[PDB]
Amino acid sequence: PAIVGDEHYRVAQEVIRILQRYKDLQDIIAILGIDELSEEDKQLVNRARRIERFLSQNMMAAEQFTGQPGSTVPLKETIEAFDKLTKGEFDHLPEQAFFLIGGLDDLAKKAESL
Amino acid sequence: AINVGVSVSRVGGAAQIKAMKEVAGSLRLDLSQYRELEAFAAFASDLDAASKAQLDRGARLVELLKQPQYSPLAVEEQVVAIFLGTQGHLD
Amino acid sequence: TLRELRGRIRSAGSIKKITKAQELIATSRIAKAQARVEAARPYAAEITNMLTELAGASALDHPLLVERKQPKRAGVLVVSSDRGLCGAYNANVLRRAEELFSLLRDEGKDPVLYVVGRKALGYFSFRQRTVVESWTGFSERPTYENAREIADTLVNAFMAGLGVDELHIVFTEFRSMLSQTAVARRAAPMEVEYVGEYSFEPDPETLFDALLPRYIATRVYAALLEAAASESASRRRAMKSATDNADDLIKALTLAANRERQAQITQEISEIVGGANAL
Repeated sequence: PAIVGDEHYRVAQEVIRILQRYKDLQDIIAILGIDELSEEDKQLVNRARRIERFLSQNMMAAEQFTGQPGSTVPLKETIEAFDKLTKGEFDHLPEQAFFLIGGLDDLAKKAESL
Repeated sequence: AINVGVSVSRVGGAAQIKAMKEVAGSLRLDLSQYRELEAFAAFASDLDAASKAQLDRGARLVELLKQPQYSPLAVEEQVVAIFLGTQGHLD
Repeated sequence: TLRELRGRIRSAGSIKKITKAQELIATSRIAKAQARVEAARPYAAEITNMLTELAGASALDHPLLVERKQPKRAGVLVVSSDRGLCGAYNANVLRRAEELFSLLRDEGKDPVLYVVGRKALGYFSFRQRTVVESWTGFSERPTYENAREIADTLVNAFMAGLGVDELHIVFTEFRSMLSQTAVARRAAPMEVEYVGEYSFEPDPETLFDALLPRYIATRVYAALLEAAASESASRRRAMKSATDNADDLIKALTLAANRERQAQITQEISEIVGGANAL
Protein backbone atom coordinates (compact mmCIF):
# COMPACT_ATOMS: atom_id res chain seq x y z
CA PRO A 1 0.00 0.00 0.00
CA ALA A 2 2.92 2.45 0.45
CA ILE A 3 4.13 2.05 -3.21
CA VAL A 4 0.86 1.28 -5.12
CA GLY A 5 -1.79 2.96 -2.84
CA ASP A 6 -4.64 1.34 -0.84
CA GLU A 7 -7.26 1.40 -3.65
CA HIS A 8 -4.91 -0.85 -5.71
CA TYR A 9 -3.69 -3.08 -2.86
CA ARG A 10 -7.16 -3.92 -1.47
CA VAL A 11 -8.33 -5.08 -4.93
CA ALA A 12 -5.16 -7.16 -5.46
CA GLN A 13 -5.60 -8.87 -2.06
CA GLU A 14 -9.34 -9.51 -2.64
CA VAL A 15 -8.68 -11.15 -6.05
CA ILE A 16 -5.94 -13.39 -4.53
CA ARG A 17 -8.22 -14.48 -1.63
CA ILE A 18 -10.96 -15.49 -4.13
CA LEU A 19 -8.63 -17.40 -6.47
CA GLN A 20 -7.06 -19.11 -3.44
CA ARG A 21 -10.45 -20.22 -2.04
CA TYR A 22 -11.26 -21.59 -5.50
CA LYS A 23 -7.84 -23.37 -5.79
CA ASP A 24 -8.64 -25.03 -2.40
CA LEU A 25 -12.10 -26.18 -3.61
CA GLN A 26 -10.59 -27.65 -6.85
CA ASP A 27 -10.22 -31.01 -4.99
CA ILE A 28 -14.08 -31.20 -4.54
CA ILE A 29 -14.98 -29.46 -7.87
CA ALA A 30 -13.03 -32.17 -9.74
CA ILE A 31 -15.34 -34.93 -8.33
CA LEU A 32 -18.79 -33.47 -7.51
CA GLY A 33 -18.91 -30.33 -9.73
CA ILE A 34 -20.20 -26.99 -8.36
CA ASP A 35 -23.63 -28.18 -7.08
CA GLU A 36 -22.48 -29.86 -3.81
CA LEU A 37 -20.93 -26.62 -2.45
CA SER A 38 -22.48 -24.45 0.33
CA GLU A 39 -23.91 -21.08 -0.80
CA GLU A 40 -21.04 -19.11 0.85
CA ASP A 41 -18.66 -21.14 -1.41
CA LYS A 42 -20.91 -21.35 -4.53
CA GLN A 43 -21.27 -17.56 -4.54
CA LEU A 44 -17.44 -17.27 -4.44
CA VAL A 45 -16.71 -19.94 -7.12
CA ASN A 46 -19.18 -18.26 -9.51
CA ARG A 47 -17.07 -15.03 -9.38
CA ALA A 48 -13.72 -16.84 -9.14
CA ARG A 49 -14.40 -18.48 -12.56
CA ARG A 50 -15.19 -14.99 -13.96
CA ILE A 51 -12.10 -13.30 -12.39
CA GLU A 52 -9.91 -16.21 -13.65
CA ARG A 53 -11.16 -15.65 -17.25
CA PHE A 54 -11.11 -11.85 -16.98
CA LEU A 55 -7.33 -11.98 -16.27
CA SER A 56 -7.05 -13.03 -19.96
CA GLN A 57 -6.21 -10.41 -22.59
CA ASN A 58 -5.89 -10.12 -26.38
CA MET A 59 -2.22 -9.07 -26.74
CA MET A 60 -0.70 -7.10 -29.71
CA ALA A 61 1.69 -10.06 -30.37
CA ALA A 62 -1.15 -12.61 -30.80
CA GLU A 63 -2.80 -10.60 -33.64
CA GLN A 64 -0.53 -12.44 -36.13
CA PHE A 65 -2.19 -15.77 -35.06
CA THR A 66 -5.79 -15.06 -33.91
CA GLY A 67 -6.43 -12.20 -36.38
CA GLN A 68 -8.03 -10.21 -33.50
CA PRO A 69 -6.40 -6.76 -32.86
CA GLY A 70 -4.52 -6.15 -29.58
CA SER A 71 -5.67 -4.19 -26.48
CA THR A 72 -4.05 -1.92 -23.85
CA VAL A 73 -5.94 -0.92 -20.66
CA PRO A 74 -4.85 1.81 -18.17
CA LEU A 75 -4.26 0.88 -14.52
CA LYS A 76 -7.26 2.93 -13.23
CA GLU A 77 -9.64 1.01 -15.55
CA THR A 78 -8.06 -2.32 -14.43
CA ILE A 79 -8.57 -1.50 -10.73
CA GLU A 80 -12.15 -0.27 -11.34
CA ALA A 81 -12.94 -3.49 -13.29
CA PHE A 82 -11.64 -5.99 -10.70
CA ASP A 83 -13.21 -3.94 -7.85
CA LYS A 84 -16.61 -4.33 -9.60
CA LEU A 85 -16.04 -8.08 -10.31
CA THR A 86 -15.15 -8.86 -6.65
CA LYS A 87 -18.10 -6.81 -5.30
CA GLY A 88 -20.35 -8.58 -7.84
CA GLU A 89 -21.49 -5.97 -10.44
CA PHE A 90 -20.86 -8.50 -13.32
CA ASP A 91 -21.94 -11.82 -11.63
CA HIS A 92 -24.97 -12.24 -14.03
CA LEU A 93 -22.86 -12.38 -17.29
CA PRO A 94 -21.86 -15.82 -18.75
CA GLU A 95 -18.25 -17.06 -18.27
CA GLN A 96 -17.70 -17.27 -22.06
CA ALA A 97 -18.09 -13.47 -22.36
CA PHE A 98 -14.95 -12.79 -20.25
CA PHE A 99 -12.26 -14.42 -22.50
CA LEU A 100 -9.69 -12.23 -24.32
CA ILE A 101 -11.53 -8.88 -23.72
CA GLY A 102 -9.37 -5.98 -22.64
CA GLY A 103 -11.34 -3.28 -20.69
CA LEU A 104 -14.90 -2.77 -19.27
CA ASP A 105 -16.40 -1.04 -22.33
CA ASP A 106 -15.25 -3.99 -24.49
CA LEU A 107 -16.73 -6.38 -21.85
CA ALA A 108 -20.09 -4.60 -22.25
CA LYS A 109 -19.86 -4.59 -26.11
CA LYS A 110 -19.07 -8.36 -26.17
CA ALA A 111 -21.70 -9.32 -23.54
CA GLU A 112 -24.41 -7.44 -25.55
CA SER A 113 -23.75 -9.77 -28.57
CA LEU A 114 -24.19 -13.10 -26.67
CA ALA B 1 -6.31 -38.59 -34.03
CA ILE B 2 -5.26 -34.88 -33.98
CA ASN B 3 -5.95 -33.14 -30.64
CA VAL B 4 -7.34 -29.81 -32.00
CA GLY B 5 -6.97 -27.98 -28.63
CA VAL B 6 -3.33 -28.88 -27.76
CA SER B 7 -1.87 -28.84 -31.31
CA VAL B 8 -0.59 -25.44 -32.55
CA SER B 9 1.45 -23.82 -35.31
CA ARG B 10 3.63 -20.89 -34.07
CA VAL B 11 4.41 -19.86 -37.67
CA GLY B 12 0.61 -19.91 -38.30
CA GLY B 13 -1.31 -18.37 -41.24
CA ALA B 14 1.80 -16.83 -42.85
CA ALA B 15 2.26 -20.15 -44.80
CA GLN B 16 -1.39 -21.12 -45.65
CA ILE B 17 -2.86 -20.32 -49.12
CA LYS B 18 -5.48 -17.53 -49.15
CA ALA B 19 -8.33 -19.92 -50.16
CA MET B 20 -7.59 -22.28 -47.22
CA LYS B 21 -6.96 -19.34 -44.83
CA GLU B 22 -10.40 -17.87 -45.72
CA VAL B 23 -12.44 -21.14 -45.81
CA ALA B 24 -10.93 -23.05 -42.86
CA GLY B 25 -9.86 -20.05 -40.68
CA SER B 26 -12.78 -20.41 -38.17
CA LEU B 27 -12.76 -24.27 -37.92
CA ARG B 28 -10.25 -24.56 -35.03
CA LEU B 29 -12.23 -22.50 -32.50
CA ASP B 30 -15.53 -24.02 -33.71
CA LEU B 31 -14.17 -27.53 -32.96
CA SER B 32 -12.67 -26.50 -29.58
CA GLN B 33 -16.00 -24.96 -28.42
CA TYR B 34 -17.79 -28.09 -29.76
CA ARG B 35 -15.45 -30.32 -27.68
CA GLU B 36 -16.26 -28.51 -24.40
CA LEU B 37 -20.00 -28.32 -25.36
CA GLU B 38 -19.89 -32.14 -25.91
CA ALA B 39 -18.15 -32.64 -22.51
CA PHE B 40 -20.99 -30.61 -20.90
CA ALA B 41 -23.88 -32.11 -22.92
CA ALA B 42 -22.92 -35.74 -22.09
CA PHE B 43 -24.78 -35.05 -18.76
CA ALA B 44 -27.15 -32.14 -19.68
CA SER B 45 -30.74 -32.79 -18.44
CA ASP B 46 -32.25 -30.38 -21.04
CA LEU B 47 -30.75 -28.76 -24.19
CA ASP B 48 -31.54 -25.59 -26.18
CA ALA B 49 -32.14 -25.57 -29.97
CA ALA B 50 -29.06 -23.32 -30.60
CA SER B 51 -26.65 -25.60 -28.67
CA LYS B 52 -28.34 -28.67 -30.24
CA ALA B 53 -27.66 -27.21 -33.74
CA GLN B 54 -24.03 -26.25 -32.89
CA LEU B 55 -23.43 -29.72 -31.29
CA ASP B 56 -24.78 -31.45 -34.44
CA ARG B 57 -22.57 -29.28 -36.70
CA GLY B 58 -19.56 -30.10 -34.47
CA ALA B 59 -20.27 -33.85 -34.73
CA ARG B 60 -20.49 -33.58 -38.58
CA LEU B 61 -17.22 -31.54 -38.69
CA VAL B 62 -15.44 -34.25 -36.62
CA GLU B 63 -16.80 -36.88 -39.07
CA LEU B 64 -15.63 -34.63 -41.95
CA LEU B 65 -11.98 -34.28 -40.79
CA LYS B 66 -11.08 -38.04 -40.58
CA GLN B 67 -9.61 -39.90 -43.61
CA PRO B 68 -8.19 -43.39 -44.43
CA GLN B 69 -4.48 -44.33 -44.46
CA TYR B 70 -2.34 -43.56 -47.58
CA SER B 71 -5.00 -41.17 -49.07
CA PRO B 72 -3.32 -37.71 -49.38
CA LEU B 73 -5.69 -35.05 -50.78
CA ALA B 74 -4.35 -32.19 -52.98
CA VAL B 75 -4.92 -28.64 -51.55
CA GLU B 76 -7.44 -27.92 -54.36
CA GLU B 77 -9.48 -30.90 -52.97
CA GLN B 78 -8.84 -30.15 -49.26
CA VAL B 79 -10.33 -26.66 -49.60
CA VAL B 80 -13.54 -28.03 -51.16
CA ALA B 81 -13.75 -30.77 -48.50
CA ILE B 82 -13.59 -28.11 -45.71
CA PHE B 83 -15.99 -25.82 -47.63
CA LEU B 84 -18.76 -28.51 -47.39
CA GLY B 85 -18.49 -28.46 -43.58
CA THR B 86 -17.83 -24.79 -42.83
CA GLN B 87 -20.50 -23.36 -45.20
CA GLY B 88 -23.08 -25.83 -43.76
CA HIS B 89 -23.84 -27.98 -46.83
CA LEU B 90 -23.55 -31.13 -44.63
CA ASP B 91 -26.47 -29.94 -42.33
CA THR C 1 6.01 -36.59 -2.72
CA LEU C 2 4.91 -40.22 -3.30
CA ARG C 3 3.15 -40.59 0.12
CA GLU C 4 0.69 -37.75 -0.66
CA LEU C 5 -0.10 -39.34 -4.06
CA ARG C 6 -0.55 -42.82 -2.48
CA GLY C 7 -2.91 -41.16 0.03
CA ARG C 8 -4.91 -39.40 -2.74
CA ILE C 9 -5.16 -42.71 -4.70
CA ARG C 10 -6.43 -44.53 -1.55
CA SER C 11 -8.99 -41.72 -1.07
CA ALA C 12 -10.20 -41.65 -4.71
CA GLY C 13 -10.34 -45.50 -4.86
CA SER C 14 -12.86 -45.38 -1.95
CA ILE C 15 -14.97 -42.57 -3.50
CA LYS C 16 -15.26 -44.57 -6.78
CA LYS C 17 -16.81 -47.48 -4.80
CA ILE C 18 -19.36 -45.25 -2.97
CA THR C 19 -20.48 -43.32 -6.11
CA LYS C 20 -20.81 -46.49 -8.24
CA ALA C 21 -23.01 -47.95 -5.47
CA GLN C 22 -25.37 -44.93 -5.47
CA GLU C 23 -25.62 -44.93 -9.28
CA LEU C 24 -26.95 -48.53 -9.03
CA ILE C 25 -29.28 -47.63 -6.10
CA ALA C 26 -30.70 -44.59 -7.93
CA THR C 27 -31.16 -46.88 -11.01
CA SER C 28 -33.52 -49.01 -8.82
CA ARG C 29 -35.32 -46.06 -7.11
CA ILE C 30 -36.34 -44.47 -10.44
CA ALA C 31 -38.12 -47.80 -11.14
CA LYS C 32 -39.93 -47.64 -7.74
CA ALA C 33 -40.87 -43.96 -8.35
CA GLN C 34 -42.17 -44.63 -11.92
CA ALA C 35 -44.21 -47.57 -10.53
CA ARG C 36 -45.76 -45.11 -7.98
CA VAL C 37 -46.47 -42.44 -10.65
CA GLU C 38 -48.20 -45.00 -12.92
CA ALA C 39 -50.14 -46.32 -9.85
CA ALA C 40 -51.28 -42.76 -8.87
CA ARG C 41 -52.29 -41.75 -12.46
CA PRO C 42 -55.60 -43.78 -12.59
CA TYR C 43 -57.13 -41.72 -9.72
CA ALA C 44 -56.23 -38.33 -11.33
CA ALA C 45 -57.58 -39.34 -14.77
CA GLU C 46 -60.94 -40.31 -13.17
CA ILE C 47 -61.13 -37.15 -10.93
CA THR C 48 -60.53 -35.05 -14.10
CA ASN C 49 -63.34 -36.91 -15.94
CA MET C 50 -65.66 -36.33 -12.92
CA LEU C 51 -64.63 -32.63 -12.49
CA THR C 52 -65.27 -31.80 -16.21
CA GLU C 53 -68.66 -33.59 -16.08
CA LEU C 54 -69.65 -31.58 -12.93
CA ALA C 55 -68.33 -28.30 -14.48
CA GLY C 56 -70.67 -28.97 -17.46
CA ALA C 57 -73.69 -28.66 -15.11
CA SER C 58 -72.18 -26.07 -12.65
CA ALA C 59 -72.38 -22.24 -12.94
CA LEU C 60 -68.48 -22.14 -13.12
CA ASP C 61 -68.48 -19.38 -10.37
CA HIS C 62 -66.21 -20.98 -7.69
CA PRO C 63 -63.42 -18.62 -6.32
CA LEU C 64 -60.63 -20.77 -7.89
CA LEU C 65 -62.17 -20.11 -11.40
CA VAL C 66 -62.49 -16.28 -11.03
CA GLU C 67 -59.60 -13.79 -11.17
CA ARG C 68 -59.23 -10.89 -8.63
CA LYS C 69 -60.02 -7.30 -9.77
CA GLN C 70 -56.48 -6.04 -8.93
CA PRO C 71 -53.90 -8.74 -7.91
CA LYS C 72 -50.87 -7.66 -5.81
CA ARG C 73 -49.45 -10.77 -4.06
CA ALA C 74 -49.03 -14.25 -5.61
CA GLY C 75 -48.29 -17.53 -3.79
CA VAL C 76 -45.59 -19.90 -5.10
CA LEU C 77 -44.66 -23.44 -4.05
CA VAL C 78 -41.10 -24.59 -4.81
CA VAL C 79 -40.26 -28.29 -4.33
CA SER C 80 -36.72 -29.61 -3.80
CA SER C 81 -34.60 -32.48 -2.45
CA ASP C 82 -34.02 -33.33 1.23
CA ARG C 83 -30.53 -34.81 0.38
CA GLY C 84 -27.54 -33.64 -1.70
CA LEU C 85 -25.54 -35.27 -4.56
CA CYS C 86 -28.48 -34.54 -6.96
CA GLY C 87 -26.31 -32.36 -9.25
CA ALA C 88 -28.29 -29.77 -11.24
CA TYR C 89 -31.75 -30.62 -9.74
CA ASN C 90 -31.90 -27.92 -7.03
CA ALA C 91 -30.16 -25.32 -9.23
CA ASN C 92 -32.58 -25.88 -12.15
CA VAL C 93 -35.54 -25.52 -9.74
CA LEU C 94 -34.16 -22.37 -8.05
CA ARG C 95 -33.12 -20.66 -11.34
CA ARG C 96 -36.71 -21.21 -12.60
CA ALA C 97 -38.11 -19.91 -9.28
CA GLU C 98 -36.02 -16.69 -9.64
CA GLU C 99 -36.96 -16.44 -13.38
CA LEU C 100 -40.63 -16.64 -12.21
CA PHE C 101 -40.14 -14.03 -9.41
CA SER C 102 -38.74 -11.71 -12.14
CA LEU C 103 -41.84 -12.43 -14.29
CA LEU C 104 -44.26 -11.68 -11.37
CA ARG C 105 -42.42 -8.42 -10.41
CA ASP C 106 -42.48 -7.53 -14.14
CA GLU C 107 -46.32 -7.91 -14.24
CA GLY C 108 -46.40 -5.87 -10.94
CA LYS C 109 -47.13 -8.60 -8.32
CA ASP C 110 -44.81 -9.64 -5.46
CA PRO C 111 -44.30 -13.38 -4.62
CA VAL C 112 -44.93 -14.99 -1.23
CA LEU C 113 -43.00 -18.22 -0.92
CA TYR C 114 -43.84 -21.74 0.34
CA VAL C 115 -41.05 -24.38 0.31
CA VAL C 116 -40.85 -28.19 0.17
CA GLY C 117 -37.41 -29.72 0.87
CA ARG C 118 -34.41 -28.72 3.03
CA LYS C 119 -32.22 -27.61 0.03
CA ALA C 120 -34.48 -24.77 -1.21
CA LEU C 121 -35.03 -23.80 2.46
CA GLY C 122 -31.20 -23.44 2.70
CA TYR C 123 -31.12 -21.23 -0.46
CA PHE C 124 -34.01 -18.91 0.52
CA SER C 125 -32.29 -18.55 3.95
CA PHE C 126 -28.97 -17.40 2.37
CA ARG C 127 -30.76 -14.93 0.06
CA GLN C 128 -32.77 -12.67 2.40
CA ARG C 129 -36.43 -13.28 1.55
CA THR C 130 -38.88 -14.78 4.06
CA VAL C 131 -40.62 -18.21 3.70
CA VAL C 132 -44.30 -18.30 4.75
CA GLU C 133 -44.28 -22.02 5.64
CA SER C 134 -42.10 -25.00 4.77
CA TRP C 135 -42.17 -28.82 4.90
CA THR C 136 -39.22 -31.26 5.00
CA GLY C 137 -38.46 -34.97 5.40
CA PHE C 138 -40.51 -36.59 2.57
CA SER C 139 -39.16 -35.50 -0.89
CA GLU C 140 -37.47 -38.96 -1.17
CA ARG C 141 -40.93 -40.67 -0.75
CA PRO C 142 -44.03 -38.40 -0.83
CA THR C 143 -47.36 -39.71 0.54
CA TYR C 144 -50.79 -38.14 -0.09
CA GLU C 145 -51.14 -37.24 3.63
CA ASN C 146 -48.43 -34.57 2.91
CA ALA C 147 -49.94 -33.27 -0.36
CA ARG C 148 -53.20 -32.75 1.67
CA GLU C 149 -51.44 -30.34 4.10
CA ILE C 150 -49.71 -28.42 1.29
CA ALA C 151 -52.98 -28.02 -0.69
CA ASP C 152 -54.98 -27.00 2.43
CA THR C 153 -52.37 -24.33 3.27
CA LEU C 154 -52.17 -22.90 -0.28
CA VAL C 155 -55.98 -22.99 -0.79
CA ASN C 156 -56.61 -21.39 2.65
CA ALA C 157 -54.07 -18.65 1.64
CA PHE C 158 -55.87 -17.97 -1.68
CA MET C 159 -59.36 -18.09 -0.08
CA ALA C 160 -58.33 -15.40 2.51
CA GLY C 161 -58.43 -12.54 -0.12
CA LEU C 162 -53.02 -11.98 5.07
CA GLY C 163 -53.93 -13.60 1.68
CA VAL C 164 -52.83 -14.23 -1.98
CA ASP C 165 -54.30 -13.41 -5.43
CA GLU C 166 -52.81 -16.45 -7.32
CA LEU C 167 -51.06 -19.84 -6.83
CA HIS C 168 -48.07 -21.28 -8.74
CA ILE C 169 -45.98 -24.44 -8.48
CA VAL C 170 -42.31 -24.91 -9.43
CA PHE C 171 -41.15 -28.52 -9.82
CA THR C 172 -39.44 -30.83 -12.35
CA GLU C 173 -41.30 -32.96 -14.92
CA PHE C 174 -39.79 -36.41 -15.43
CA ARG C 175 -40.14 -36.88 -19.24
CA SER C 176 -37.77 -39.85 -19.61
CA MET C 177 -34.75 -41.40 -17.84
CA LEU C 178 -32.32 -39.38 -20.06
CA SER C 179 -34.25 -36.02 -19.95
CA GLN C 180 -36.20 -33.86 -17.47
CA THR C 181 -36.71 -30.12 -16.76
CA ALA C 182 -37.90 -27.65 -14.16
CA VAL C 183 -41.37 -26.30 -15.04
CA ALA C 184 -43.38 -23.46 -13.48
CA ARG C 185 -47.21 -23.41 -13.85
CA ARG C 186 -50.18 -21.46 -12.41
CA ALA C 187 -52.33 -23.74 -10.21
CA ALA C 188 -54.92 -21.00 -9.38
CA PRO C 189 -57.00 -19.24 -10.60
CA MET C 190 -57.73 -22.01 -13.15
CA GLU C 191 -58.48 -21.44 -16.86
CA VAL C 192 -61.80 -22.82 -18.22
CA GLU C 193 -61.55 -24.43 -21.71
CA TYR C 194 -64.88 -24.87 -23.56
CA VAL C 195 -64.87 -27.71 -26.23
CA GLY C 196 -67.49 -29.27 -28.59
CA GLU C 197 -70.16 -31.56 -27.08
CA TYR C 198 -76.67 -37.24 -14.81
CA SER C 199 -77.96 -37.14 -11.25
CA PHE C 200 -75.94 -35.23 -8.62
CA GLU C 201 -76.28 -35.62 -4.81
CA PRO C 202 -77.33 -33.25 -3.25
CA ASP C 203 -76.52 -30.62 -6.00
CA PRO C 204 -73.87 -29.89 -8.71
CA GLU C 205 -72.82 -26.54 -7.18
CA THR C 206 -72.30 -28.21 -3.76
CA LEU C 207 -70.22 -31.10 -5.16
CA PHE C 208 -68.15 -28.84 -7.43
CA ASP C 209 -67.33 -26.55 -4.46
CA ALA C 210 -66.36 -29.60 -2.31
CA LEU C 211 -64.44 -31.36 -5.18
CA LEU C 212 -62.10 -28.53 -6.36
CA PRO C 213 -59.98 -28.54 -3.12
CA ARG C 214 -59.63 -32.36 -3.57
CA TYR C 215 -58.59 -31.87 -7.21
CA ILE C 216 -55.97 -29.32 -6.04
CA ALA C 217 -54.74 -31.92 -3.51
CA THR C 218 -54.40 -34.60 -6.25
CA ARG C 219 -52.62 -32.20 -8.69
CA VAL C 220 -50.03 -31.16 -6.07
CA TYR C 221 -49.61 -34.88 -5.24
CA ALA C 222 -48.98 -35.77 -8.90
CA ALA C 223 -46.36 -32.97 -9.05
CA LEU C 224 -44.61 -34.28 -5.87
CA LEU C 225 -44.35 -37.80 -7.44
CA GLU C 226 -42.86 -36.33 -10.65
CA ALA C 227 -40.43 -34.32 -8.46
CA ALA C 228 -39.31 -37.48 -6.56
CA ALA C 229 -38.88 -39.61 -9.71
CA SER C 230 -36.92 -36.75 -11.31
CA GLU C 231 -34.69 -36.21 -8.24
CA SER C 232 -33.63 -39.90 -8.34
CA ALA C 233 -32.98 -39.74 -12.12
CA SER C 234 -30.89 -36.57 -11.63
CA ARG C 235 -29.03 -38.30 -8.75
CA ARG C 236 -28.29 -41.32 -11.00
CA ARG C 237 -26.85 -39.01 -13.70
CA ALA C 238 -24.83 -36.89 -11.25
CA MET C 239 -23.45 -40.08 -9.58
CA LYS C 240 -22.45 -41.73 -12.90
CA SER C 241 -20.66 -38.42 -13.63
CA ALA C 242 -18.96 -38.43 -10.18
CA THR C 243 -17.81 -42.08 -10.72
CA ASP C 244 -16.31 -41.29 -14.17
CA ASN C 245 -14.60 -38.15 -12.79
CA ALA C 246 -13.15 -40.30 -9.94
CA ASP C 247 -11.95 -42.93 -12.48
CA ASP C 248 -10.14 -40.19 -14.49
CA LEU C 249 -8.65 -38.90 -11.18
CA ILE C 250 -7.33 -42.35 -10.07
CA LYS C 251 -5.78 -42.64 -13.59
CA ALA C 252 -4.08 -39.21 -13.47
CA LEU C 253 -2.83 -39.72 -9.88
CA THR C 254 -1.47 -43.18 -10.81
CA LEU C 255 0.35 -41.70 -13.85
CA ALA C 256 1.84 -39.13 -11.40
CA ALA C 257 2.71 -41.69 -8.66
CA ASN C 258 4.58 -43.88 -11.19
CA ARG C 259 6.61 -40.89 -12.50
CA GLU C 260 7.55 -40.18 -8.86
CA ARG C 261 8.47 -43.89 -8.18
CA GLN C 262 10.78 -43.79 -11.21
CA ALA C 263 12.34 -40.44 -10.26
CA GLN C 264 12.83 -41.56 -6.60
CA ILE C 265 14.60 -44.79 -7.70
CA THR C 266 16.75 -42.93 -10.26
CA GLN C 267 17.77 -40.25 -7.75
CA GLU C 268 18.65 -42.98 -5.19
CA ILE C 269 20.79 -44.81 -7.82
CA SER C 270 22.49 -41.54 -8.94
CA GLU C 271 23.33 -40.81 -5.26
CA ILE C 272 24.70 -44.34 -4.60
CA VAL C 273 26.79 -44.54 -7.79
CA GLY C 274 28.18 -40.97 -7.46
CA GLY C 275 29.48 -42.02 -4.03
CA ALA C 276 30.89 -45.33 -5.32
CA ASN C 277 32.72 -43.50 -8.18
CA ALA C 278 34.09 -40.76 -5.86
CA LEU C 279 35.89 -43.70 -4.21
